[PDB]
Amino acid sequence: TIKNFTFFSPNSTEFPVGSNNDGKLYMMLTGMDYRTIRRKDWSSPLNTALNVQYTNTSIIAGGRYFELLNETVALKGDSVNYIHANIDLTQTANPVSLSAETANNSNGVDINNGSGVLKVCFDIVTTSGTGVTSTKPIVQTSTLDSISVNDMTVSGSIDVPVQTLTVEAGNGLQLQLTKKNNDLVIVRFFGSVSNIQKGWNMSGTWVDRPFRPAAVQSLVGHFAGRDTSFHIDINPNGSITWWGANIDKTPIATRGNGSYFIKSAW
Amino acid sequence: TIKNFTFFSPNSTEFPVGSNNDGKLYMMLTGMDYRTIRRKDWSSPLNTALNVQYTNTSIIAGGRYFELLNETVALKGDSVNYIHANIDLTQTANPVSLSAETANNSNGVDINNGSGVLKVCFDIVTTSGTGVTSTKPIVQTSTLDSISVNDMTVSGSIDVPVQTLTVEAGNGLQLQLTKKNNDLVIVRFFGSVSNIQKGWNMSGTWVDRPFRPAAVQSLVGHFAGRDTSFHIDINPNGSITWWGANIDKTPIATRGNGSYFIKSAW
Amino acid sequence: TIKNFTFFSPNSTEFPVGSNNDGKLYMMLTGMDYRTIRRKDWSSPLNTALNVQYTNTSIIAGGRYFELLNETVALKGDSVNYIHANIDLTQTANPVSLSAETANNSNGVDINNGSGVLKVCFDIVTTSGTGVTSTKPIVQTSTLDSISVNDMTVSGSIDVPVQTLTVEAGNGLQLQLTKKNNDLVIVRFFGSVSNIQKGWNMSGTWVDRPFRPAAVQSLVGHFAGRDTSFHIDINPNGSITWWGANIDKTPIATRGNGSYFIKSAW
Amino acid sequence: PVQTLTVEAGNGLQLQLTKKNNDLVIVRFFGSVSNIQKGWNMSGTWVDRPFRPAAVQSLVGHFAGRDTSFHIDINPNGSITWWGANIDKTPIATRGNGSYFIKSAW
Amino acid sequence: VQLQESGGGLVQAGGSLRLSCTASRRTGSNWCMGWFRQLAGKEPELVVALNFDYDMTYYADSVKGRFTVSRDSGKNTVYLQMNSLKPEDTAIYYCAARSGGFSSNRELYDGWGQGTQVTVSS
Amino acid sequence: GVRQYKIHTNLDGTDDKVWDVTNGKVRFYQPSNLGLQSTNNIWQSNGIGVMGTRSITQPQIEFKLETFGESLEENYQLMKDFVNDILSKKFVTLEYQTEIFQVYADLALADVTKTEGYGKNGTFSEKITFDIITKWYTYENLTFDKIQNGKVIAGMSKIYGGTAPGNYKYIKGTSYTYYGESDIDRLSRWDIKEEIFSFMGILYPKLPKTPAGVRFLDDIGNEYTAIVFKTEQVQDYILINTDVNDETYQGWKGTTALNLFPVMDFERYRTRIIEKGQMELINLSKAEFKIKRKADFV
Amino acid sequence: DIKEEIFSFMGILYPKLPKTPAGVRFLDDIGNEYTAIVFKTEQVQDYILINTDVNDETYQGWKGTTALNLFPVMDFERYRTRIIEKGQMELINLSKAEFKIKRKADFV
Amino acid sequence: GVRQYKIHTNLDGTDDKVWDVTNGKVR
Repeated sequence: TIKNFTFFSPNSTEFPVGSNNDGKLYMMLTGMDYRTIRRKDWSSPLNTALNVQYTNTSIIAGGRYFELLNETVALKGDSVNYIHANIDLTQTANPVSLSAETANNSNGVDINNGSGVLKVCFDIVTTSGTGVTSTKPIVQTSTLDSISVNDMTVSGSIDVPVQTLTVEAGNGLQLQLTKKNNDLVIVRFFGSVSNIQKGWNMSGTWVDRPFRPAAVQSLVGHFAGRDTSFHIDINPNGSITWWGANIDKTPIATRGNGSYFIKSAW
Repeated sequence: TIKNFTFFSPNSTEFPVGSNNDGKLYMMLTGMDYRTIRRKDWSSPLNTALNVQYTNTSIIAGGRYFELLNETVALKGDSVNYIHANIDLTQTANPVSLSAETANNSNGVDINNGSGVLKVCFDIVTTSGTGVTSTKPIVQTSTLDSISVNDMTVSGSIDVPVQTLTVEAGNGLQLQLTKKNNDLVIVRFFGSVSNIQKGWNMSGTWVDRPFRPAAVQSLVGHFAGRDTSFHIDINPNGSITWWGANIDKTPIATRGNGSYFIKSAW
Repeated sequence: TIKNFTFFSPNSTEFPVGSNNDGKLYMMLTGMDYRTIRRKDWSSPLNTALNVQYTNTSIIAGGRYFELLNETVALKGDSVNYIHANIDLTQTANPVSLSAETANNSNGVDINNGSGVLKVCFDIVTTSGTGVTSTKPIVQTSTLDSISVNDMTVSGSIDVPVQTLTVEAGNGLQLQLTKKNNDLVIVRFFGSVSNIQKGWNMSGTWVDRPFRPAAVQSLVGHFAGRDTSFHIDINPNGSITWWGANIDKTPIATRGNGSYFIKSAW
Repeated sequence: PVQTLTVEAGNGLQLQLTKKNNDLVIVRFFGSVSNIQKGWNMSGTWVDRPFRPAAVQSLVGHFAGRDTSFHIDINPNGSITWWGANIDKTPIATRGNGSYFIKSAW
Repeated sequence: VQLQESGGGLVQAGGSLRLSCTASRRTGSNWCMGWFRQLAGKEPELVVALNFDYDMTYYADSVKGRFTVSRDSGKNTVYLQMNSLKPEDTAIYYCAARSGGFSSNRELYDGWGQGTQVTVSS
Repeated sequence: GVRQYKIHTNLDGTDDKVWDVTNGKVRFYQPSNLGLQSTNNIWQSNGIGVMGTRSITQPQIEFKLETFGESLEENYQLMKDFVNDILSKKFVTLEYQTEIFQVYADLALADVTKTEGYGKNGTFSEKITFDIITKWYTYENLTFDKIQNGKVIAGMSKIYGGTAPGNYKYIKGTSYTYYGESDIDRLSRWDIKEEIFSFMGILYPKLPKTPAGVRFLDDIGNEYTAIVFKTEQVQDYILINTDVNDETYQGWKGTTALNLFPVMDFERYRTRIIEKGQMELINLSKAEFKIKRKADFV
Repeated sequence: DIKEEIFSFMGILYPKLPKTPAGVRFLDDIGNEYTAIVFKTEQVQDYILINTDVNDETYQGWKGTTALNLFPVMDFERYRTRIIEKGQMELINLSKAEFKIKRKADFV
Repeated sequence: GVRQYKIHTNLDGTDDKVWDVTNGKVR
């Protein structure tokens, strides 16, 4: 069966739009699940003793839009109050109610497909014995798939994938590689090098394919407690070439951070 | 009081949905404020002398949807024309009009909660004495809170938070740290070092908590005008350990860029 | 002419809202074109022999919302089946139908502005000779302009712009600069330096404006096969100053990676 | 009836409170105080509601083996304010009995 | 527990300026009224505070002998007379009030203000 | 963090006595087996297994019973009180709590040992075995309400009617309302996806003479059983408890209780084994259920 | 070409001619028929699904997205056994058949 | 080289959940 909504009803009866159908539509347009909200304080809520008056706040919960117009919720003293919007569709006259609770009791109940009361926390109000000391809103989550954007401004942080690899390069040299967004790599040198000549390939493990650069990368390192330095080349094939001076039998501690890009242009 | 909208009216009269309520709903779904628009040219506007004809353009302003169908706007010659959509809800029969103005006069008026005329600029049309020379649209801003995405392509740029710190590390060493996204740090060395030994902690200020790495970071530096180098370790506790050779009474200028990640794999 | 939709009708006749107008509105709110969908499996589709049963799936195609409730699609055996939603507005009683096709035949037909059948692929179902072997959904694309966000988590990757520049700095030194997001630059040293003194500007090409930093950047380099190092300063004006020791007539190979930020805080 | 409470007030100070008839409280000081300044709120646990007085109570204490003393204020809100001299890194043993009434005239 | 933040603006280095703050009510005993400082995007820190019940002041070592905190009758109003100003002193000065004495912790303060910006010119 | 066991003499009852068999003076250690056995009545036809009906068997739980009295007197008292508290009830309830669950088991004492082989202060170290009645359950509270959709009204309801491609309008105070919901009937139904030991229900009848109760439909939408009553007068509410060991069918009108057994449809009440599918109301405006959920393994 | 032991098989049969029985037959090493799964439906089926697995035994015809139990319409006399011997399987009035055979090894 | 065991909840079904009983958290 296919149930159509955003279509012409030839005889004005074919496709009526039910509130749960619009609920699902709206959830899909904004990219929200049953565990988040859309919320906007058009005017500031007002705190009076152990109460919060929502003067003009709009909320979308489970794709259902409602407005809090001079709606006061009573609070517990000396407590962290979790303010919830509770939707009970069977309460035909008043489906929505607000509650102040001791914990975040958001239940993710699918009210558009099934039975039950949807509870979703949208505000955290901390009190003293006499009134409100602080308020923190619950985050509004947008769950998206693939985004094409021109410009973006981030006020908090971007979390990208991170991969790590330790390479026993040979001759006592160790590399600890950290790759972020599958592109930027920071190499940290460890260990102590001995028995190597300039231009010689190091005697150990080659860099794993996921960390290999598209072009040769020369990474500068330093000898601990000395005024001397070295460099190594991480070749596109994964091999590592020594480009410091010749090192004898006595190991010298190797340290330092070097960065490279795995990906080139295009 | 709670005013419900996306709910079924058992007697077809309980929850009427006003155009202002749908306006606020739409603004919340798309993440727009009163200072931006949603705009789509379904067909290209046509420029004829000092005029722009919107052939088929849809606009959402203050959550209100309207269509410009063969709608011509007269332009000022040898000027930068700011094309505005003006919404006056008191003009019942024709609430929307377009204007070409000498400046961006967008006013952010909340038409869904209060009185007033909303003015919002959506196009910038530059003219010669005879016709249109160029057109630039106003950006459509999506104001979101927390985003969970699979893949993203950026054609312009991502602006992330930046924090800076200058550390008078001791022994004449200065570090200028720039942290971006709260993760990537680039340290720029300055000053001139004297009276320090290998393995010794610098005698000055430790790195502030927000710049401290999760793991020890070895940063290579260079002595200006010399063939010699050094390295310092920024420890997770904020202390800085000297790992160059011992320096005597004569200061040596210290320079160079070193990078590190604050965050490890988590 | 201006056609107003999200507005009251004072005489109950003024602003009728059509299904195509709501379609365009919904497309604009979510940032979708005619070549993508919004799709949610509220319950899992069920595979039986060469058939897929959509148990409870909502789809938005061309801004039109519909539900697949126990809707079965017959499949071709030993084939990759491209499941399409087909919207034909002339079929007034049943405007939506599903098909299983040999290729992705999405046509991007603008059903809200003109005639035609919109075809959009939303699922890929692979079969053996006996039944379903695998299922892969089509990606839901959000096409946005400017995003302002608090926090973002990326599970895949972010693609940012990349620019490259090769600079023949003079005195035999070559810089290969790679800039990402128009901010982070990694400089790779090449060539061989000769006939230069400490503090002297290198005799060649200055760094192009798009790669110039806001503040002087000291980049450490290494002499191949030696224990010696140098540094150069990339000045905000694009000039490059040598800060290694004085070099005579014999060229010394210069290598290494150095990073810098083009942009400072604000 | 008798109720008892041990408060780790912070900075090494420990109060052992005994309440009788739900009114008279005798506070016994224990522990050793360090890293505190005059007028500063102590860094630990606030006094439980059943032991909080209606009005601020200043309780005099003594430093063991010294001729020096201190006082703390148990505030109606449950917080404890240090009113001795500034104390450095070296903790000095704090002792003494102080009494207060929870209830005023009502 | 509402707060008013009168006075504050622009002045030269080595000069003089003032700050005013009035609390709507007092939350209890050991009533402390003062100011938290926030320099160059760093963490906010208490710099000046007055214990009303004890008439005892607290000044951070960095501002000692330069700043003077005063009280106006029984109006529950606090004033900061800032003399011999420095460029480092350019920060956002928020008004803090609490019952229970002086504290480094933000949360422990019953009253938190908007924050008046201090700009010490060079 | 660590697991907790408690013995309830009457779970959810007003006279409940709780023995903390994890932190108390009487403790349980080392359950013999909290696992299970299963049979599919498989027989082999030259190695090829032929499956039959699937059945679970819950084994008995034997625990090490330890007393922590500070004297012989206290330990004797502890043993005597604990055992007789178990022995005084038809069954007892074991609470099994971890960071991931809080479940119950209705148990009947199978055996308890009493010996003389004392440790310090005459402490007991005995063996206690329980027979399983109802192993691993939780209570789930569900409400079913009979809600009807409104009518679709041209000019009021959200629908794209009129001349092609259809429309609705925003009209101050009459604008658009939602006629109802797709599958409004879902709110008056139990969508049965899990196994249940039994249920308790408060049923609210609507009409006088017509039978009133609930019906159960299988996955193919067929009625297999129903608990229904035909009373002479409308009862304010009917109480039903389907528990095999403690069933009840009682109607309430005012302060008068009535046994509904004589008035129950003995033909339609085919089974108490509730299958996956759905429960519908019969001439009820509302129903409130306390379902005893079943979990064979936890 | 049956050369090994099997547990059972599953298949999608595509009938050729209408008004004619369709299925598969099994022949022993000397080319004699010993078993067959053949059907005579009232209506043409798009394909027939068979599964000889004792625990998920299915004989169903598919017409569009509609499934019908074809067991009542099988030639019971020809279906002598489910035990597949070495020899060969031939199609009966089928254009194509797609099998998923459950191969057998008592020891590995 | 070494032998591998896995528990499949639905071999060859799109909803198959695989427990690696050789290298996983349950062995």
